[PDB]
Amino acid sequence: YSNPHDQIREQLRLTIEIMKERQESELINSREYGLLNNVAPGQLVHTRNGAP
Amino acid sequence: LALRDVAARQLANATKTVPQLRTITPRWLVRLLHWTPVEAGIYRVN
Repeated sequence: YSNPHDQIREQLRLTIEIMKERQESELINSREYGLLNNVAPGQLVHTRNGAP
Repeated sequence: LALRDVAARQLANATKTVPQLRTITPRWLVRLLHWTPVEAGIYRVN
């Protein structure tokens, strides 16, 4: 079933898309690296009334 | 008495055939059919 679309290439393409989404989520949320966990004391600000 | 055949045969290369498969047939039907390629595994006969 690889006409006119390469089946392996589509499976790999989609797989890499999902992995790139997971990579962005890890750059934000990872426990080892990850911006939301590597924030220094004094750089954490709180909203005065909830809304931004 | 001289050199014997069984002893002299230890120096000789035997001619080995490929393994003979007795269930091989000429498979005439495959050779007589016309073969149509189907590029994506689906053949719809309208």
